Amino acid sequence: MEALVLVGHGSRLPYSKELLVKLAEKVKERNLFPIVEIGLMEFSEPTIPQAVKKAIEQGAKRIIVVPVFLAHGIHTTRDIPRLLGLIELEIPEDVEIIYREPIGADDRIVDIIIDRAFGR
Amino acid sequence: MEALVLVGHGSRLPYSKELLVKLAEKVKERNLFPIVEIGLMEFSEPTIPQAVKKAIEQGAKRIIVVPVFLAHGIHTTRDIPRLLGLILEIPEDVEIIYREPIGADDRIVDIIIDRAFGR
Ligand SMILES: O=C(O)CCC1=C(CC(=O)O)c2cc3[nH]c(cc4nc(cc5[nH]c(cc1n2)c(CC(=O)O)c5CCC(=O)O)C(CCC(=O)O)=C4CC(=O)O)c(CC(=O)O)c3CCC(=O)O
Repeated sequence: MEALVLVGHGSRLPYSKELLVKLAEKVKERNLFPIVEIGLMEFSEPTIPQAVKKAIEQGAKRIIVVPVFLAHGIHTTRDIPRLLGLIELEIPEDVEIIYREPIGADDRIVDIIIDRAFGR
Repeated sequence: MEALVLVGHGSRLPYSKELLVKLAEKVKERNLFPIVEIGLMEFSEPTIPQAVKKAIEQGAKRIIVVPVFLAHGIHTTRDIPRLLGLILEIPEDVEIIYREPIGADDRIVDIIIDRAFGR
């Protein structure tokens, strides 16, 4: 019905993908979405288009795309909107992509940062 | 005595710096650190060396450097350790403590779920 697609930067190193995979598995452990997939913008598979099509094939008509990025940048403003076809890959007409906001300066980020500062 | 240095990627766009600024401000509001400074790896000021030097001159000898990055990558494993002189910059008898990134923290899941629902 509805799918969650977590999208991340990707890296020539393996850590960025590992992060998205672990995040997806935890979201799945929460039992909130019928369909959960990940896509990596560059260097690594699944790519963002592959994640969106896999989601569509599993039966999703509304696709929630969450940019797992701390801040807006060209990737969240230009490259990814592009891949998703939101700026001038095929999305069927009965399907809508809903592109969400990045993490930003969430109070919980401050909490994490302070934990890290103390080595926890 | 001890300083907190928040380090971020930087971007040709202003949003990456704005993020670090807001985060530093919120940490400052918590009255946890005597010295709090931000530095940006590229494209923007303060640079990482400038943040560390500011901290040192304000009286810090222990500099907690926290990479405000989601995952390790070449920047957290190579570029930043080198700016910190961990592998332009000359420190002192002072210790830099280079901390860990955010990683797949449960609170990241919480934020992601909020974002999924437009919150
Ligand atoms: O670094 C490499 O050599 C390969 C991977 C890589 C490249 C590709 C390459 O350079 O060949 C890539 C490219 C860059 N990404 C760049 C920027 C961004 N990378 C960003 C992030 C990353 N670039 C990370 C990695 C990459 N960024 C990687 C992964 C890695 O370390 O390999 C990350 C993710 C870091 C994280 O998880 O926070 C971010 C931040 C996203 C956020 O705020 O969450 C930005 C900010 C923006 O989009 O303007 C930019 C800067 C720019 O032109 O604006 C560029 C060109 C300069 C650079 O290598 O740093």
